[PDB]
Amino acid sequence: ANRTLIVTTILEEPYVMYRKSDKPLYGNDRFEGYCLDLLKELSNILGFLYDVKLVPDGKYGAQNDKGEWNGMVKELIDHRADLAVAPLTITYVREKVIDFSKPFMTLGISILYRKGTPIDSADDLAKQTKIEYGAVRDGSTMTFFKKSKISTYEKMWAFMSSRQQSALVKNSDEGIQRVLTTDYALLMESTSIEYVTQRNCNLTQIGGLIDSKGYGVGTPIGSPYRDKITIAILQLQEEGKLHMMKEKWWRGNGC
Amino acid sequence: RTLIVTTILEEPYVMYRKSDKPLYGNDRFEGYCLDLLKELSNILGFLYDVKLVPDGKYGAQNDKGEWNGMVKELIDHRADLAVAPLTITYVREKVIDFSKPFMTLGISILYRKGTPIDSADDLAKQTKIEYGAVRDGSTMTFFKKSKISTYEKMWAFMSSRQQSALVKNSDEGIQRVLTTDYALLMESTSIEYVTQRNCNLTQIGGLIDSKGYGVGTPIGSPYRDKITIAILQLQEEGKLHMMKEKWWRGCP
Ligand SMILES: CCC[C@@H]1CN[C@H](C(=O)O)[C@H]1c1cccc(C(=O)O)c1
Ligand SMILES: CCC[C@@H]1CN[C@H](C(=O)O)[C@H]1c1cccc(C(=O)O)c1
Ligand SMILES: [Cl-]
Ligand SMILES: [Cl-]
Ligand SMILES: [Cl-]
Ligand SMILES: [Cl-]
Repeated sequence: ANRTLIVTTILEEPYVMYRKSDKPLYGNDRFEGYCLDLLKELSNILGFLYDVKLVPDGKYGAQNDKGEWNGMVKELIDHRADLAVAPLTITYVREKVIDFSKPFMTLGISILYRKGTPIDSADDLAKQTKIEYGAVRDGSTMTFFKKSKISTYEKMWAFMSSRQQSALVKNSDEGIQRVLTTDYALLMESTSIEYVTQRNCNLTQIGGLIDSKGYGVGTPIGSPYRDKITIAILQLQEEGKLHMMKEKWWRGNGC
Repeated sequence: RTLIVTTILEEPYVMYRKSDKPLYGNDRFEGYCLDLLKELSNILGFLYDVKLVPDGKYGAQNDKGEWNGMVKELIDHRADLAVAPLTITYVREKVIDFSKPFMTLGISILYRKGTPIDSADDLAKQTKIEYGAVRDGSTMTFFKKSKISTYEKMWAFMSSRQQSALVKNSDEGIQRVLTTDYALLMESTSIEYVTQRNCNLTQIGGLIDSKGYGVGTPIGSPYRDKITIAILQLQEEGKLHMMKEKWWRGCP
């Protein structure tokens, strides 16, 4: 009797969302989105049953000063989940404590800002002070700036952290609202930017990607599923299914 | 002990260093992958001996299912590591353990500048301009199996007339582009390398799929995860990007 895998995930549009329904929904049927479609495709290739559970603390995964982890990462470390199927960024510190699959998405930091401005790059942002710019506090983008030894990015981190980190935002949602309302440019993961620009015709991605990273399925260290999940991901990649899935959930109504 | 690294001669990843005197050992070679190997060695603290794969192949299966190239060196435990632009594919990942990718890339089009061709679709709608790919390589496999209508049509063209539109390898493909009316579909890293050095040529459109290059290790290697963690370190330090710019920089 094959065991049902527990899948930890997080509410995050368009990866995982409650489905709209005129009757109560139960189990996996409660949810829809990119990561649900991904799960269905993985399950079809590998032949496993699964149980989607929202991570209780609603976090991706970071460690405090005591080395203790939270979020989906912690669920995996503690073996309360078999897989984390979510847009979990593959980072050095996370890869040390869990086994990531190969990336099902590749992306990077870029800029979300208004159209029709003199800004065309990170360097354009860096050499001025009138247009405020920043990032989500304590996220992947912030870490990149905090740790970069590139002159242009060091100067941007200095600006970002000045005035008691006023230029930083709490999370991606508040950042996007800030762009929409005030004169503010948001540095963030490009996936998030694409989703927004598809839906907000007055905003745009500026410059290219300034680094590179992927999203991977998380599994516990020593997981017997990680290598199989990787091979399934590569199969979906080569057959063009990941690309199709991304387009399905990202594409807006046109601008 | 010293790790044996299998690799392959391929510009600008691995090249014989130019010298007025004989060179020996690792000092014989230079390129992006040697720079990568240096950085990995610095982080993980291993010594290494670089050895060109005898058959000068990346890794594919013959009709009897036998593997060749760097992949085979790994399967047979004749090398600890493959540090080369080894494309992470479904069939290869089944028989060796790949690191996370140190480069991400995709299929694109190499062609002459200034033409009305702007996408694969523009090629597929016509037959005057020949187009194809390297026979039996990664690009071909994508077309061979795609169920996108436009790519299905292109594969039928490529495979027609005794595969006249296919080429033996990337180098001959590139020559075919420079001398005749021919568009080559291939890995974008190769296209970027060429177009930095030949202002006659350009990339058409964007990437029509996605894939990475990974360090290869034999299945079960304890180095795979350590190498992956080192790659993520270099990625986050911005070092991989730096190394790419160094070796690719050379047109309007
Ligand atoms: C909307 C997608 C959330 C993304 C999905 N991947 C990131 C993660 O795995 O932690 C989330 C994250 C958290 C906080 C800040 C950023 C950022 O872009 O600078 C990203
Ligand atoms: C110049 C670098 C050779 C690349 C490096 N990565 C590929 C590999 O690992 O097999 C090589 C390869 C072999 C045959 C055809 C193609 C293609 O682009 O369609 C690529
Ligand atoms: Cl739940
Ligand atoms: Cl991996
Ligand atoms: Cl040699
Ligand atoms: Cl091959």
